[PDB]
Amino acid sequence: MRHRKSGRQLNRNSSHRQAMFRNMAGSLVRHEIIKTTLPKAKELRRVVEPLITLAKTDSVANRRLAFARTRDNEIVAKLFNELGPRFASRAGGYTRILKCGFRAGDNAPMAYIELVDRSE
Amino acid sequence: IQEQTMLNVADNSGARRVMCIKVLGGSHRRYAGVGDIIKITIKEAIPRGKVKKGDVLKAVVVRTKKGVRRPDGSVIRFDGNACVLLNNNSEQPIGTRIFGPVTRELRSEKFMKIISLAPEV
Amino acid sequence: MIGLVGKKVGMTRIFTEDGVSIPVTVIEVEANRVTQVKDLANDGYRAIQVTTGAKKANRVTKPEAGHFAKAGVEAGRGLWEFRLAEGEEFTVGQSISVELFADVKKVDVTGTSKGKGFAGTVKRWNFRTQDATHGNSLSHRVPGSIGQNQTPGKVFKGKKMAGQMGNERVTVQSLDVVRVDAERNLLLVKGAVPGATGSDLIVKPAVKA
Amino acid sequence: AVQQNKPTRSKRGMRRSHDALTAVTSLSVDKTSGEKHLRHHITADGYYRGRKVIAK
Amino acid sequence: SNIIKQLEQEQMKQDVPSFRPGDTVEVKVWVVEGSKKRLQAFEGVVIAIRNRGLHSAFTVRKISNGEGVERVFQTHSPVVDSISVKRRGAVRKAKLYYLRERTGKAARIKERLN
RNA sequence: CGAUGUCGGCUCAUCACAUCCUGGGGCUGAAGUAGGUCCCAAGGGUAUGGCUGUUCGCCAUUUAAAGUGGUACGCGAGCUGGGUUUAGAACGUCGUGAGACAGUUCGGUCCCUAUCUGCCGUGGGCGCUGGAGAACUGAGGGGGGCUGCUCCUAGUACGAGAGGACCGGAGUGGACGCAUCACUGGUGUUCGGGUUGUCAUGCCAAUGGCACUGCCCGGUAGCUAAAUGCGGAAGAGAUAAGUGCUGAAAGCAUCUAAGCACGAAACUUGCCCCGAGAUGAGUUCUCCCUGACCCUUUAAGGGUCCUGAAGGAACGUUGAAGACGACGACGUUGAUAGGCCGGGUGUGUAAGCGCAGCGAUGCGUUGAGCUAACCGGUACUAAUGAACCGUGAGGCUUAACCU
RNA sequence: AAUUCCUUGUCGGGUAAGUUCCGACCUGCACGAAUGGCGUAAUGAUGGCCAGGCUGUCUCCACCCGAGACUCAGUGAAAU
RNA sequence: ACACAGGUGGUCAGGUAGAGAAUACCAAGGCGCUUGAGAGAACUCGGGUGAAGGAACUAGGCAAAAUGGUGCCGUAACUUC
RNA sequence: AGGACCGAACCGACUAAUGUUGAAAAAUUAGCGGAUGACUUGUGGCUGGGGGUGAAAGGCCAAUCAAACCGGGAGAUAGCU
Repeated sequence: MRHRKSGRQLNRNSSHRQAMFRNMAGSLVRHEIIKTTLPKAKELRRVVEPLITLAKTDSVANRRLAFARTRDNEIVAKLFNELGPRFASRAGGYTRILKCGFRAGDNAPMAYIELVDRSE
Repeated sequence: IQEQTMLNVADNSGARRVMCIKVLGGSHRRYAGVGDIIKITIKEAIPRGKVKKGDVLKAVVVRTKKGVRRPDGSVIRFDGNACVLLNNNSEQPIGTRIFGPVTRELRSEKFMKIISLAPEV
Repeated sequence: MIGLVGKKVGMTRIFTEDGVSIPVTVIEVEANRVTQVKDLANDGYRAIQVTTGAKKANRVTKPEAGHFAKAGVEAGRGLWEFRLAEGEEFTVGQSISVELFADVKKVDVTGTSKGKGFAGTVKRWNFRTQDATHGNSLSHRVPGSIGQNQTPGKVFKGKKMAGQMGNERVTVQSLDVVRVDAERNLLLVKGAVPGATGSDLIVKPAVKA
Repeated sequence: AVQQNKPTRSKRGMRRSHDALTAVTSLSVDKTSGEKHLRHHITADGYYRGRKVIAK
Repeated sequence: SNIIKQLEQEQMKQDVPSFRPGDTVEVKVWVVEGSKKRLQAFEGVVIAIRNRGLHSAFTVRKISNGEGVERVFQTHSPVVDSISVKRRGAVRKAKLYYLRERTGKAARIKERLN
C-alpha cells in the first residue's frame, strides 16, 4: 500500500507529471476557474498554493523563479500584482475547492475549483 | 565473505588470488569471512617461494570485506580481502611478516600467535 | 501478573556507557485505572479490565458511558483482559503504571505488526524463486506445483502462498527493561516491538523468553 | 477448462444475489434554497449555504 | 516530537568541533584493554554526512598500508572521546562517497565560505 | 487407442518407517577410547561443487547427519526441452537397391482467458424470538520444536601410560524461523546538485525542452536485507524400550498373576495464533424503548392513526488501514486532511549586483540559495442540509420466590 | 575418429574435484586412398574446449519507473 | 476477412550538429493513432538501479552487461607472402 | 583492382523475448548477415500435373504439393466404425 508518502504516479508518465500544470495553472491566470477531475483538483491543490506564496514579491529572483515554474512572460506580468498579495489576508487556503457531480461522457468526477479571491 | 572470491595474501608465503573452496563449521552460509577458518586453494603464488599453485591450505581472513562491527555506530570495514595461511595439520601462522591491519576476531584471542606478527589497528 | 497498556512511537538508539546503537521504543503509559475486577463468583474469571488514556468524550455511545456510571471515568481507549491470580488489585481507580514493576525482563508485548496489505508468493513461507531466462521462461514468482495426481486426489488444506499478513495479534516475549519511570512513565526496552508506530500495546509479564 | 455441465439459474441468480446499485439514504435538502441534491455535491448552480456561487 | 528533542540532547555531544568534510583529522577514541583505557589514533579523512537529530557519520579512510580501513563515528557514543579538526578544507561537492577513490595524487582540499 | 504427453532437471513438496543425526535402553570378545551388535524411538533436522543429459554413479571438500521407500518410477491445464522417436544431414555397418540400424554424430515450433470439485485469503446474507453497544469463557483447530563447538566440572573418573569421560553447569556459533527500520547499508525516474549535443524564451544574461530516466553524481521519507533485536525453553502429567519393589499360584524362585515405583527429542500439557455459525449460536458487562385504535379464525395475527429510542446506516475530511469489501480517527464540541508558518532534514557557497581578470574564470556580497515523504504549532480551505434506517418493556410450559 | 562394440579403454596434461576437453598409446567389434586418403593459410549468424573481460545467470534477493491485472462508467466475445 | 500493430513500386531530400539517406535536436508541413476515468494488491509483461561476491548458475554465460570514436604509438603464432 | 571490408537505403532471414481464443491463417520487438555483386528491384512475356520448375529440401507451382485445381466417371468401393 501507500503509507506516509505523498509521491504520486498519476495516470501520467513521469515527465508528463511535471509538465501538465503549465496547462492547468496556465488556466488559473486566465479566468481563475477550472473544471477538471476532482481528486486531480486535490493534486492541483498543492501546486497552486505554493505558487501564490512565491508570488508574494516580484524581486528579480522570484520573477526568475517564475521562469522555473511556467515561463509565459505574459502571465508572470499578471503575477505579483493581486496574485500573491491579495491572498496575504489569510494563511493558506488561497483556493476553495468545492465538490460536484459527474461528467456527461462515461464517469469521472466533476470539480468547480477556483481561486478564493477575485471578487468573492 | 562468500565462498569462491579471490583473496589476497596478507602474509609473505604466497601472492595474489587464493580461492575459498569451503565455508567450514556448516553449510548454507552466505558468510565466509572474519577470523573463521576456511579451507583454501592456492592457485596463485609467488614463484620464488617454496610452494606454487593448485595447493590447498586453510586461512583466517585478517582484513575482511564487510569487516567487523560492534554496535555503537562503529563499524570497522577493511577494503582488503587479505588472509593468512595456515597448516592443515596444526594451523599456526605460516607467515613471519604480515602486512596491513588485523581483525578484532583474532584480537579476541582465538589465535594468540597472529596478532604478534602483524602490525596495525 | 497484570500488564500495562503502553503505546509505540518509533525506534531510536538506547545508549549505555559504551553508547550502543540498539533499538527501543519510548512507551507512554497514561494511567491504567481499574474499571472492574472479574471474579470467581461472576463465572470462573479472575481478571481485571481497565482503562488507559483519554478519548474525545463527545464521540462515545451511551452504553459505553454507562459502565462509567458504575465506574470512574478517564475516557479509556479500550477494555482489556488482564489475568491475575488472587487479589492484590482492586476495583478503585488505581491509575497504576510502569513504576510498579521494575524487575521485569520478560514481558509479552502484543502489537499487531506492520500492516502492508496481504502479500503473495515468496512472502508467505518465503519460497525460493524459479529461474529467470537461463533455464525457465514465464515463472519467477509464479508458484510451481500444488500436488501429485489421483493420490491424494486433491490439494490439501496445508500450504498457503497468499494468505493475509499482519493486522492481527502477535506476541514477542523476553525484553529486558533499563528504565522504569514515573516522570512521563517511560519504559526503555530491548527493542524491535511490532507495530506501525503509535500502536497501543500491552506490556505484561511472561514465563518464557 | 470449460463447462462440462451447463449451469442452472440456481448458479446464475446466486452470484447475483449480491448484485447491488445505489442507495440514497434520502436525497439531501438545502437549508438555504430547499434544493434537493445529495450533500457535498452541486445542487445545479453551486447553491450551498446562503449562496449561489458560480451561479448556473 | 514530544517524547524526544527534550530527552535526546542527553546523549548528544554537541560540544564537538564542526567542519565541512575533507580534513586532516586525528580522532582519539577510547580503546579498552579490559584493565585500563587509552586513546588510539585514527589519522584519516572525513567524508561526513550531516546530523539527523541524533545520528551522524564521520567515516574516515585511514589509508593504513596504502589501502584504507574505514571507521564511521557519530559523536554521541560516550566512548568516542575527542576529535580534532586540525587542517580543514573541502571538495566543491559536499558529499564524498566516490571522491575518495579518486586518488593517484589526490588530496587537494580547500576553503571558501561564500 | 472417439488421444491417460516419455525420462531427467526445475519448482513445490507431502506421506510411510524397514531411523542417517539428535533422544532412551540391552548384550558385548564395552577399561576409557572410539566402537561392534540388538531393542525402543517419526519431535525436529538431514551438504555444496567437478565430470556426466544420466536420475543413478564416481570423485572432491564439507557436515551433527548428508537416511530409505511411497505419492500416475509424486509434480509439463506450474516452468524447461537437456536426454528422448518427426521430416534435414553425415559417419560406421547391413542391403542388389530403395532404404534400414532398441549403433553413432550435428541442426531441428511445449497450446488452452478455468464452468465444476478441491485449496489460500477476505467479505456479504440470515439467525441465536424486544432492540442495541461492548468484554471474554474455551468447545475445538492450527502454528512452534534443530544442532555442533568452546569453556567449566575435569585433564577429574577411568587408564601403568598414551589417551581420556559420566552426570550436571555456563558460554559462543552454524543452519532455520519471528519481529524491526533505531543503527549499517541498498534503492529512492515526487528531491538537491553537476553536465555534453541541440532546439527554444525576440536577443545579452539568466532560464526551459528533447536527446534510454538525455547522461552522471549525491540523497530524505517509505520500503527493504547484506542491517538490527528476538525465538525455538524451563517445568508438570501419563508413558515406551527398559529398570523396579512387594509376591503367591509352583513351601523355593519368580517386576506380575493381586497390589504398589520409576523411566525417552515419542505422548498429554506448558508456549504462540484463530476461536460461540461451539445452530452445543454459551457467559459476563452496559445501554435504550414501558401510546392509542379498529378487524379478527386469535399465546397466531391483520389492518389504521400517533410515534420511533439507544444505536445504526449513509454523507464528508481522511488514516502508519486497505485489491474490493473490511477496520481506524475526526467533521466547527474541530487538528481529520490539505494548505500556512516555524524547525528539522538533504543537498552545498544562488540569482542579481560589485571587484579583479583580455578571457576562461576567480573572489566578495553569501558556507548562499533551494528543499519530500519528516517534526512542532496554526482552522486559512475542505470537513454544508439535520435527511434515512432502527421502534414502542419481552410467546408459551413448568418450577422457585413475592403476594 | 561425427567410425571403437568391450569402454568413464590405458597413460600424460589441465581441474582440488576434468564420465567432457587436449596430447600420446593402439585393445582398428565394424578407417583407408576421386560413392578419394592425409595435410592446409584464410574463412564460418558452424561443432567441441578454455582463458581474460563483464556482469542479478547464480549466491540471495531488494528498491524504483511504465503497460495490465484490480475499482467505476460506456460498449461487449469465445471455445465448451 | 476489419477504419486490421502487416504488404506496396516511382519522384522530391530544408536548418543545426554530424563522414552521411547514420543519428540527435529542429523546420515547412502533417499528425496525438474511435472506449474513457480511478484505485495504484498479488502476479505478469515492458523498462531502470542495485551492498558484497563474480558463472558458484545451467545440459549451455540463454540473456543482459560491458566493448565502441578520431589521430597517433604499437602488434605474436602462423602464411597461399 | 577486388564473387574486398565497415555500414545506411535496400535486400535477406541466424538468436532471443513477447505473442501463441494473436494486431498477425508465421507477425511484432530487441539483436544478426549481405550491401558492385554467383547482387537486387519494376514492368511485361514465356514453361502445366505421372507434368513443369528446382545451386536438391521430394522443395515450389493461389495459406496446400510423394505427381495442383474444376467438372464428369460417381451414389467409386467400404468382409469396416
